[PDB]
Amino acid sequence: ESSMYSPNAQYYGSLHNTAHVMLGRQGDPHGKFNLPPGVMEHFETATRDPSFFRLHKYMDNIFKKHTDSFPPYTHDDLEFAGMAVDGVAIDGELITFFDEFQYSLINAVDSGESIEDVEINARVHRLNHKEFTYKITVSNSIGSDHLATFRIFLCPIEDNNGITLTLDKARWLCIELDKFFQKVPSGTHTIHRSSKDSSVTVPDMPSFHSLKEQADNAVNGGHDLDLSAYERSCGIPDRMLLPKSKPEGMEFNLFVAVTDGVKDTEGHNGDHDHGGTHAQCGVHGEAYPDNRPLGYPLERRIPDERVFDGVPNIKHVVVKIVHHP
Amino acid sequence: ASSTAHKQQDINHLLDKIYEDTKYPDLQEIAKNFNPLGDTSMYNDQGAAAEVLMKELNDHRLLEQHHWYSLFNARQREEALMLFAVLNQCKVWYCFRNNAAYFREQMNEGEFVYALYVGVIHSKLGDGIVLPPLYEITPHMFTNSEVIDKAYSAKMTQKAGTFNVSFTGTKKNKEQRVAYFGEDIGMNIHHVTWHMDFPFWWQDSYGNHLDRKGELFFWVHHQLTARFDFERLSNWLDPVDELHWDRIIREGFAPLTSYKYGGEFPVRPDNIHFEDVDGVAHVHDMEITENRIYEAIDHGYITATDGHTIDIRQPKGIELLGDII
Ligand SMILES: *[C@@H]1O[C@H](CO)[C@@H](O)[C@H](O)[C@H]1NC(C)=O
Ligand SMILES: [Cu+2]
Ligand SMILES: [Cu+2]
Ligand SMILES: [Mg+2]
Ligand SMILES: [Mg+2]
Ligand SMILES: [Mg+2]
Ligand SMILES: [Mg+2]
Ligand SMILES: [O]
Ligand SMILES: [O]
Repeated sequence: ESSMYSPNAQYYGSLHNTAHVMLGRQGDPHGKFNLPPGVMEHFETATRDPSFFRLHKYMDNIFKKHTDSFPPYTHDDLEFAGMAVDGVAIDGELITFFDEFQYSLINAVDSGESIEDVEINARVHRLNHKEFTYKITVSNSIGSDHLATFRIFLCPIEDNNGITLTLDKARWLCIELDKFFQKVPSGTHTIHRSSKDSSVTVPDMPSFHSLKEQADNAVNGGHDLDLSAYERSCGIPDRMLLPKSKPEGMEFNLFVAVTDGVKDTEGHNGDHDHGGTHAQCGVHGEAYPDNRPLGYPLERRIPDERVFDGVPNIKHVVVKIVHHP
Repeated sequence: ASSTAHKQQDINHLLDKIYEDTKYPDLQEIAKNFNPLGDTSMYNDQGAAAEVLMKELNDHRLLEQHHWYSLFNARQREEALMLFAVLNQCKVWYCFRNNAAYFREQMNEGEFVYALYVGVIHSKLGDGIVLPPLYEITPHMFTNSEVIDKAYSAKMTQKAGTFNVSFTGTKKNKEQRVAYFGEDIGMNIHHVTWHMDFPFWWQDSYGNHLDRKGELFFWVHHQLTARFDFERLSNWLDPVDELHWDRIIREGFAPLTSYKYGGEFPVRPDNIHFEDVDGVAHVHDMEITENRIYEAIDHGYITATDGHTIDIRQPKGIELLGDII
């Protein structure tokens, strides 16, 4: 990155952070023009720049050489004994669209001494999607109910040239859609999971105006302020859960891995509240609740798809996403 | 005979008219009749260095007289150091003087001058001797070709004269603004004498240790660099850039100087990339060497031949770096 956890910054330096600055300053690399830092030199702005993603794919491939170095998982590595994913389905169509969102620009303008404010807003078009529900039918043939981790990814089927991807060629392109822990009772049952409850996403933030209104009303009235329903600001926006896709529709693989929750959450309790954004943002003030490597079970090479196809607790199905322009 | 007067006179005579057979009859007699192998008790090494050099001479393996000499040439340096090694083992002045007279007439003049200088500097027998300035012993190495040609013309016409030197280049060449620094004859004597006092070929088996040599190597060259940049600042120029093996050397050079034997010194064009030098190194070898030195610096240790660490996070570290650089 590097962080202050680095055991040896004198030798390994700070590749990623220095690269942000190197790229950010390429419009004035020697300081001759008195230009300020580039958008790459702020986390507020860095993803605006196309080169952000070329830099971060470069970095991602460094990590990938490490994750590719381990032995591929075996059947016995992956099998959650007695747990079968019988079916994966979605209630509701997968549809994306653009809608409108407003925020205030008042803090950006200069206020006169004893002249009144005026409302000044920006209106942006943002991606969004309709709500839907996963229906994951699992058969628990162990003699008792068992905690399970449900891991949900969206994976490409074909590339931009229309070439069908192998699982090994798809896995590093998959995007995480959800991760949750749930007790699976003995027998066959369909687990229902709302898109709105994804542990990858969080809602749009409440406005400054709304926070002022609520705090002022509580302080002025002597009432307690309860903002506990508000989620953290770390997490993919709910509205961006799905890729835009195309008006004509695109097909993707919806990948579901159901893994041993007692093992995955050992030491972190499978009954405890892990918040709304634990997949990538962790749990505020707590250890990370999933002991598995980030990306499990897609983070190792899969040279032989037969291994995954023979694991009953893994299943993928084709879904279609349509963009409504 | 060991008095400072006689030792100084002997050295003066040995260095007089160095490109011709000695014109001093007493040195002529020694060169004809002295046997370096004739009394091993003359030497602190029981005569070994004299045997080594005489074998090279008797096998006709030494560089001919009237030929260019470069201290950076491995074989020519080895030959000069064979004579140094003999002089360095002499117990008494007559051994030193007689070997110098003997080998003056047998060995290349550049090797001989080098060996005699470092022999005087590094032998207690040399104490009290003042070495003549090399710009009068080998004036070609300190005098541009035009002035040498006027000296040749003065000799051809048997007419005494004094000729003005007036710096290389033209006024169109901004680098000429600071030619008075690196072309100053005393600055060049400073530089050659530092390296004679602190030679990279020194081994403590020659008799004593050269304290902090590697750190003094860093410091004397740091000061040459910083002093040159002060002349540039004095003359409305920017500081020098640093060399890079993969980047152009912007500023070329036409020495307009010649060897006594070997021809004119070669010119380097402006704005050239480094090329591999046959028999020396590839440019890429220089980059790898640089990388390995920076690896030691950033590790905080030098790696020994058997792999163990040599700590440089201590005051001697800069000296050890000078040793390896
Ligand atoms: C050489 O320099 C001296 C003193 O600077 C001067 O008197 C003399 O005329 C010069 N000779 C030539 C040929 O310029
Ligand atoms: Cu980054
Ligand atoms: Cu030097
Ligand atoms: Mg959430
Ligand atoms: Mg299998
Ligand atoms: Mg001769
Ligand atoms: Mg080399
Ligand atoms: O980033
Ligand atoms: O970052």
